[PDB]
Amino acid sequence: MNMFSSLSLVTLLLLTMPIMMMSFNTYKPSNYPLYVKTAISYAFITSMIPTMMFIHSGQELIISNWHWLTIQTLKLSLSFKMDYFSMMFIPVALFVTWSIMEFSMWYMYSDPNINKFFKYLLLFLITMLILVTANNLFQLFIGWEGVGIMSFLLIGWWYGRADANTAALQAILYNRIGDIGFILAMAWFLTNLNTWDLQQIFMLNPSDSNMPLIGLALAATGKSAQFGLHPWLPSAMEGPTPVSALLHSSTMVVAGIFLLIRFYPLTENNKYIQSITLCLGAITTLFTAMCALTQNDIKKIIAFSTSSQLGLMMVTIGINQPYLAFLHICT
Amino acid sequence: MMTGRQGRATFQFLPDEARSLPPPKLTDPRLAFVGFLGYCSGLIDNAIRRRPVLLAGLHRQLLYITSFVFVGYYLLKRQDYMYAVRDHDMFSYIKSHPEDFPEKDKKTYGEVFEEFHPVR
Amino acid sequence: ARQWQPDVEWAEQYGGAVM
Amino acid sequence: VRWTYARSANIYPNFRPNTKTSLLGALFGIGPLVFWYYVFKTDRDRKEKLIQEGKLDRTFNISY
Amino acid sequence: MNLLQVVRDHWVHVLVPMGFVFGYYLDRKNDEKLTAFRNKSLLYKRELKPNEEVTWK
Amino acid sequence: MLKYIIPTIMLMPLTWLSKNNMIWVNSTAHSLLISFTSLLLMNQFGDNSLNFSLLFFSDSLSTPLLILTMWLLPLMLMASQHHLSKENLTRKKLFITMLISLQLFLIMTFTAMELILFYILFEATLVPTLIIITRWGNQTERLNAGLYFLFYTLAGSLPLLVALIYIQNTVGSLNFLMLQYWVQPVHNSWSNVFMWLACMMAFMVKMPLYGLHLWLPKAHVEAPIAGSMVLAAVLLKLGGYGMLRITLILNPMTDFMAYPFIMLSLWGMIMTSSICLRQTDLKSLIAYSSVSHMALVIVAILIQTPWSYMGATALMIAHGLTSSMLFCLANSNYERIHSRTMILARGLQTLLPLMATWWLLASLTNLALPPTINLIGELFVVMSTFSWSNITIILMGVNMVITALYSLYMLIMTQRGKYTYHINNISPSFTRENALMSLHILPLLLLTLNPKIILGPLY
Amino acid sequence: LRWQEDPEPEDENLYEKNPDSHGYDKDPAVDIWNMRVVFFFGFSIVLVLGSTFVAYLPDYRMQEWARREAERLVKYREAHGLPIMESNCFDPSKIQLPE
Amino acid sequence: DKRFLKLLRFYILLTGIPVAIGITLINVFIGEAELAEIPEGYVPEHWEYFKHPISRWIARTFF
Amino acid sequence: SWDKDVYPEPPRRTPAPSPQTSLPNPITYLTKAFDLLVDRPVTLVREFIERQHAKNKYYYYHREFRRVPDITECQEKDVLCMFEAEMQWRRDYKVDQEIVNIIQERLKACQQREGESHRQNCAKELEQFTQVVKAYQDRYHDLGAHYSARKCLAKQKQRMLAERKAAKEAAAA
Ligand SMILES: CCCCCCCCCCCCCCCCCC(=O)OC[C@H](COP(=O)(O)OCCN)OC(=O)CCCCCCCCCCCCCCCCC
Ligand SMILES: CCCCCCCCCCCCCCCCCC(=O)OC[C@H](COP(=O)(O)OCCN)OC(=O)CCCCCCCCCCCCCCCCC
Ligand SMILES: CCCCCCCCCCCCCCCCCC(=O)OC[C@H](COP(=O)(O)OCCN)OC(=O)CCCCCCCCCCCCCCCCC
Ligand SMILES: CCCCCCCCCCCCCCCCCC(=O)OC[C@H](COP(=O)(O)OCCN)OC(=O)CCCCCCCCCCCCCCCCC
Repeated sequence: MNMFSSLSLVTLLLLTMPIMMMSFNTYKPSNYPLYVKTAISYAFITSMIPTMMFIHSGQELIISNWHWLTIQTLKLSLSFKMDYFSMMFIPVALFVTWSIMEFSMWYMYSDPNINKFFKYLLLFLITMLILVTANNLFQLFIGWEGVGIMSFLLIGWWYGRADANTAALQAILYNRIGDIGFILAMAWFLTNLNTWDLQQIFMLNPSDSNMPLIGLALAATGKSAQFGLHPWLPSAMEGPTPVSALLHSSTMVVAGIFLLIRFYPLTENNKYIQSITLCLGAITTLFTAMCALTQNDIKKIIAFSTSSQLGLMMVTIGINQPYLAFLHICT
Repeated sequence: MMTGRQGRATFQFLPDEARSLPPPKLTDPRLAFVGFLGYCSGLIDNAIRRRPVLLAGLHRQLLYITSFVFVGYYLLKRQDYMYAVRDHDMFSYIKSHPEDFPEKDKKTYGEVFEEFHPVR
Repeated sequence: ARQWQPDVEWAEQYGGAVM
Repeated sequence: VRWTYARSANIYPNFRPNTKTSLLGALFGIGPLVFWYYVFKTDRDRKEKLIQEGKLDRTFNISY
Repeated sequence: MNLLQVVRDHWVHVLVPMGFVFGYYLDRKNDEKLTAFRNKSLLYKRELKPNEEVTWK
Repeated sequence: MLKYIIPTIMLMPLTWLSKNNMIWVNSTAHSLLISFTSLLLMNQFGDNSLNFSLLFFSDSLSTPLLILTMWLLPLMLMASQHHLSKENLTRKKLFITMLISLQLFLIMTFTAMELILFYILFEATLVPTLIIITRWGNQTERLNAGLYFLFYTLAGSLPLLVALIYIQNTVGSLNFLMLQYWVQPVHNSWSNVFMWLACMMAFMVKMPLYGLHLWLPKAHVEAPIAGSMVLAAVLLKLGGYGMLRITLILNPMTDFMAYPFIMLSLWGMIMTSSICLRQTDLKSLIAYSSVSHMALVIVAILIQTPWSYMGATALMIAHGLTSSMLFCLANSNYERIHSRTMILARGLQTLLPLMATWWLLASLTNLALPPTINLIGELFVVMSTFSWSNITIILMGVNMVITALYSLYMLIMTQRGKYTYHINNISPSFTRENALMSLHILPLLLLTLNPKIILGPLY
Repeated sequence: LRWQEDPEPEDENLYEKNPDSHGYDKDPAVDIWNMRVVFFFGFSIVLVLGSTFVAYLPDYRMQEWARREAERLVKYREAHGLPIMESNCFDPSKIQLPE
Repeated sequence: DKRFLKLLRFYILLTGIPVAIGITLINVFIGEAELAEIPEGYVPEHWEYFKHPISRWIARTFF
Repeated sequence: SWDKDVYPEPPRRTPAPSPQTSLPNPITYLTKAFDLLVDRPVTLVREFIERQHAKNKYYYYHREFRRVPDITECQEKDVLCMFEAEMQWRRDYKVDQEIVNIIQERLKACQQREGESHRQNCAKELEQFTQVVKAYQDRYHDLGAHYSARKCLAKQKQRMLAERKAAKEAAAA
């Protein structure tokens, strides 16, 4: 336990150190992209040790290390869930982020603000790891909105371009519409189950879960750009290509799917939500694949490919195969 | 209401019975405020006549403070006398009319019924 | 810019027999 | 300057109460308020009726 | 000049600090007028410690 | 409270007796020292409020409002001293005096034990506020703004005076502790309906309530920067503080008397949020943003749940720092281009990099990015309102979408795109301006670490 | 010319006469002191020491005490087969119902 | 902009670093109080109901 | 540290290693590296600190509140008695919030501990959570932001009247 928990946390703390050092304490400009890229590669290595331990024996644990706030009978504590989904996804996300940062060192070489670019990429990764390891819905919402705002800032990187600002605000618009569903689920869980913790939600296992699950489905629809709230994802190709590779193809856009996977103990007992997510994913995968057939911008084709693949992940949710949906996220 | 009090010595600033009351303390916060008003009047007098506000005519400023404090002291003595008389009249009347001011037989909350209005 | 203060046009509103 | 002035200060002086403005103001002003009053008043009266009859599930509802 | 002129430059800086001390002092004097229930509430009333004469001031 | 009242009063002789060139240094330094001592008000107990004397007390509701109030005075002195630089000495000192007197009335307002003492100081704040708007405002419209401000407030507050005196005659006391034990339920009669309205309309106008808010876009826009800071940060919260107190004696009538005001607020917040999307004046947009946020506080106070009361207290504090920061950010552009039009100066991120970071942080708190205390307050209100009626989540959800849109529209229009070619006097940001912005945002984000101290008595 | 009124003065650039200006005052010495008091009393004192003071507030509003008290009661009541909590807040023997 | 951030960092560290060192020294060489039953007939001071030495100093000095 | 009865946990059952592979186990060698490089120097520093604390040992106490008469025994409008009863009721109310939190913490620790078998093996914790939440809801739910002992008492009597009425017409049948 003592090694598992120590190393799982240091992975997260290690990524925050390049952020703190940009308080002009040890800061030197020229080496900064290499510094951030090196921290990612070490975070990948430290993340493999807890992953090996889970693979070996299935070890899982929850760390509720800091008590933040008690509201009468709702105790909110910073808590991390080191389980199947977070043990497998973290090394995969760090491995891919490692390559994209090395690629960015070449692609963005002539950008005068390359240090700010690497800071923003790192901030996205931190908020994504907060999202993946979150054990309560409030902490999840922190990561949920964190990636949204970093997405907004990276899409509108070239802020003199009117089209880039429009696309950046478009992503916020569609994602805030999805956030209404997220807020709905939090309100329902608090009112009906007196909790935002996943443990208590799964223990109480409500049978009348249509309303909270519909909220979570609406949240997924925006974050994973399913049909209805889909247009923002191809528009986000306004960003520099390293942004598209990381956020809007590999990691940020799977957060809607990931949210539904975390709540599979509720969706698996609800055939109505399975039917909704099945059809929603099916129309998304077909519609966006069809759009991809005629696009001439290479990034638009790959972007519509992502939407179509996300639709297939949502179909896997709808047929009650959450672990296959997670595997497709990783591959 | 108190114009025709039975023991009203008419047209007297401070009737003799007022001498049984404790005088206002010279450190009374109300008397200190009256002195402060006197000091403000002294500053205004300098200002309207375009003298240096803080320094000009310190003798005049002193008489502003003294006269306000002097008049304030007697007005507070009458003020305290008039409220003492009000209380004296009130308690005498209550004693003379016990049938109008009965001591209530007052119950505990365990016995009295209050409706509950849920906030939901 | 400098703080606006009443001009002759504003002030003449108060110079009539009635408001 | 003309554009910002026309979009604010100049509007009321050129406003006339008539059939068009009175109806639109009533429809856009009061309409939504009356509508939302009857949605919430109806929903809360139904919910209140169920709670008094013990027919609303509030098993774990202790935060409000 | 030293001391003088320095004092003339900077004597205003005692006003607010002395206001706080005086305000603090008057707050204590008001507490001495509200002692009707000192060591007499049902919750906290107790026997006085040998040397002690009041439970609070 | 005398340990705060007397030092505040001493700021006046300090200002008047200071060397001519040290009026800003002296008043700023000592007002910060007073703000530092206000942290001693954080001696709050789980059961009992901190009751100083017959006149004053502080509980978990008034304590954060007091700390915010005393914090704002040095910030306002910093924000004002540039645009008053050519004012003659005596008029500068009178301007500072109005700010000090406003602080004196406010800290006594928030700690008054007796509702009629609360009333007198609650109205007292009008006088210095009116003088600041009309004397030191910049445009012709400041005179009209002062009248709307004055007569909207008094139209409501004079009926409140009659109600309060009526309550004292019937209960025998207006002392707030006594009313907690002697409060009786309100029977449902026509006479009690108008008592309820008398006790609430004055506070509703100050929030402001949608429909009764027309004074705010005038007053908040025409005031000098210090006037706008205190008007939005603190004075709007007198209405919220007053409502949170007086609802104690209005149950159970609030159950049904709340409905018309909940509808005005829930629909009003969507209306005023939409207005922000088409505002052409940057200061006017920020002013309409306040109306939308305070609509949530009105709704939270009227549904009277422990969660809505914690959320309302957090929002009032969170909005105070955020709205004041936005006005200061908008003012810093105004001091350069001398116009409040939002489309006039564009692409300012290219010319003022660090100032564009303050704009971003101010915008993110305005749209309630978690885990900011802006979000914590808004979330708690949304949670409680969902329990009041599930359907409210639609109106709350739409408002959060619109709020994100106008918050980032303001950011994009002014900070991004291409700079305006002919505007060539955008000098670098002064140390004073940068310190002024960071003294807003730094305390705001620090409170995220220890939110309980701004969650009010229900925590 | 219509009335005698001064023309509007041109806006002064504090940096022009003082490239090291902090924006507080035209006098360079007063300008520096205004910066120092703001930064010292603002950041060094209020924000840093105030943050520390808030961090070490002695059990703000009794939350830690209540947790210790709840642990004590739960230990006692379970050790005696009593319910952890009762529906009645007040003993029914002290209450006299109507009718 | 660079000068401001330098000044901001200096003045936060001017007291920040001394406080962090003081807190560490207090935590190491004084530590926290140990919970104990109230000795029979003993009346603790109001500040003896708190754990951390800084907390009980605040309670004793100011509250 | 904490009392094991208040925050219970079942005995730990760890299977012994039983490899069937010649390959070395990387975790075993990482575990020994962790002990030498991390746990050992960290333990030494802690022991140094605990020696300093042992030189200066001082105590703090859990405050005890004497019981005072409650609101049911207070005469109407008698603020001095109502005040002491209301403060006691608020202290009890905060305590009851923490009791529910303790029971919730047990429930969540059980669900995580039992893994895929939690639905069966946490039945006791679920039952205790259900009972305490019902009792807490009976005491304090629906009082409103301006709650008090008086309103709590009014709510209890309304419930007692209903339970008394449902009995005379359940004993008549
Ligand atoms: C013996 C001769 C006969 C006359 C004697 C009468 C004396 C009493 C009358 C009142 C006069 C009080 C003393 C006034 C001192 C004024 C001296 C002065 O004007 O010098 C100015 C002095 C320093 O200013 P400086 O440094 O030179 O220049 C600064 C540029 N801004 O600035 C100062 O330091 C002045 C400080 C303010 C003045 C003191 C304020 C007194 C407040 C009185 C409150 C009244 C309360 C009454 C309560 C009584 C209740 C019993
Ligand atoms: C209980 C809940 C309360 C909440 C709801 C409050 C509703 C809002 C109340 C608004 C009050 C009226 C509007 C006040 C805004 C300021 C008025 C204004 O500025 O109008 C300007 C108008 C133009 O004329 P003027 O300014 O004189 O020309 C330039 C020379 N100065 O000036 C004029 O023509 C003269 C204006 C006179 C009106 C002055 C305000 C008095 C308001 C009280 C009305 C009294 C009614 C008494 C009638 C009783 C008999 C029926
Ligand atoms: C734009 C101007 C801005 C200024 C706005 C000023 C707002 C002032 C509002 C004053 C209205 C106060 C209500 C006075 C009517 C009398 C109230 C009353 O006593 O009726 C009781 C009854 C309660 O009904 P019930 O809940 O069934 O009883 C308990 C059993 N469950 O009654 C009920 O059925 C409760 C419902 C009463 C509320 C009706 C709501 C009407 C529809 C919403 C309108 C929104 C506001 C419209 C403002 C437009 C102004 C032009
Ligand atoms: C062997 C001991 C060596 C300790 C080295 C520490 C040096 C750095 C801290 C400097 C502050 C002075 C510390 C002096 C400690 C002397 C007191 C002591 O050692 O006894 C333990 C005592 C707690 O015991 P207690 O029972 O609560 O109090 C008894 C009352 N007579 O202790 C206390 O009461 C705590 C007193 C300190 C708490 C107040 C400090 C101010 C709060 C801010 C802390 C930030 C760090 C301070 C450094 C300056 C910051 C600018």
